[PDB]
Amino acid sequence: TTVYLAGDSTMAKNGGGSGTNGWGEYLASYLSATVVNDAVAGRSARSYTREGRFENIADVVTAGDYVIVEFGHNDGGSTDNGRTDCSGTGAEVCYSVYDGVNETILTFPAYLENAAKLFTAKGAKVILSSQTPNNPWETGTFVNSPTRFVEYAELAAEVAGVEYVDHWSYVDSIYETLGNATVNSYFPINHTHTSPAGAEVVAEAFLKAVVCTGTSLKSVLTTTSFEGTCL
Ligand SMILES: *[C@@H]1O[C@H](CO)[C@@H](O)[C@H](O)[C@H]1NC(C)=O
Ligand SMILES: *[C@@H]1O[C@H](CO)[C@@H](O)[C@H](O)[C@H]1NC(C)=O
Repeated sequence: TTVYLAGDSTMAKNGGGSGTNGWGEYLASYLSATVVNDAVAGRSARSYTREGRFENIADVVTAGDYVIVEFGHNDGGSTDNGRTDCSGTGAEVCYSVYDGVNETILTFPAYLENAAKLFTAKGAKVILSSQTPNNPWETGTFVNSPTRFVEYAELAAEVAGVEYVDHWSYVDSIYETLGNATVNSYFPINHTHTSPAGAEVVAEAFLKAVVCTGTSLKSVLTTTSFEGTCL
């Protein structure tokens, strides 16, 4: 069995550079399944789609494999940076001339739904996961400030008939517990990329979420002992 990962610098091997790492690098150790980390720094649901990266996974996935999809950090606005999705949750389309093409730009849920349907057709088990939080201790006071993309991932899961993991909430829960000095130490570059220790915390919070939510992936866990509490 193989688990394919789609995401951005918070998930990717080597993170955002300069010493950081992504959470997808801290899963293999706890799964009986091979992990293929196809996350890439800087990508949004739109640009990951446009770059053919969901299609790349689709073309190698085998029946019974899993695909975990987690975007949002790069999906918001600000002229066309090649990443911003069209606003909304449905069938809205936005047109933009980007890299010499009049591009048809979809909403964040449509991109996720379309990828999910593609993987389901190939026999894969798709897990849509809400984005991780930017450092919630940046101000010295804990702030839980979900982006619109958190619930949009849940919406997408429901429309596509696939599983949802609220990775956001499990990360912010353990960050609240770990506290100000510890969590600030996980963000040496900007408030998004994580140090290796933070990437591991973030991965362990995904695994906690799987145990607590009863996600299908629990079947390939080799332990259920992860820090934090069920939410
Ligand atoms: C882009 O394509 C759409 C859909 O056909 C069309 O309305 C729009 O005018 C085109 N835009 C540009 C700037 O060519
Ligand atoms: C929070 O942690 C940062 C980094 O160690 C520290 O510089 C700041 O003073 C701490 N904030 C307070 C409110 O303790």
